[PDB]
Amino acid sequence: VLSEGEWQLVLHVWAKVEADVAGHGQDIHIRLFKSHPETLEKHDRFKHLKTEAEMKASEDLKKHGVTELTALGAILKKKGHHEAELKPLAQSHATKHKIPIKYLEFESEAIIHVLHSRHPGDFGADAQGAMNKALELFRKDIAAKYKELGYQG
Ligand code: HEM
Ligand SMILES: [Fe+2]
Repeated sequence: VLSEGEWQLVLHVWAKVEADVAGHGQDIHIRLFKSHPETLEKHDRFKHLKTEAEMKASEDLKKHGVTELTALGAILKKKGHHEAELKPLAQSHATKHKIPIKYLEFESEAIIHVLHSRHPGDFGADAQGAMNKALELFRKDIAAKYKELGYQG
């Protein structure tokens, strides 16, 4: 369980994300797609963007990142009481997009790296530790939802 203070650290750096959701989403995908090229294949519809500049210039990829980040933020704000919006997410990612939990750990690494690069003064050790906890709680719970629908994560 996260303590109240850890949820507050998570939501404090999240307010900084919400200052530029589109830019954060672009930077998280570029980082994810550079670190773990297998993960850009899964995003088959962006599979052909070759450079960071092309990635930034994609309004489609830009909107996609805002959609994912908006969904994650709504989850984080529930501070763990998030079953209701995990269910539709798990169903689409399990049965449609086919995303293993290790891809989710890859994306969490990219989130933590982008949040650190962009807001170090608002994202130090206690905060990164609280965000790692939040995202692993998200991974744990959705892994469970995966199983409930069949097919492992
Ligand atoms: C914080 C974790 C994530 C959240 C909250 C997020 C959420 C979303 C949402 C809300 C959508 C739009 C509706 C959908 O089709 O169900 C979406 C689509 C998608 N997501 Fe995720 N996602 C996450 C991580 C990932 C990861 C790790 C991958 C693959 C490495 C991924 C791949 C996809 C793909 C391929 C689609 C469809 C994109 C298309 O429309 O071109 N998702 N995701
Ligand atoms: Fe994505």
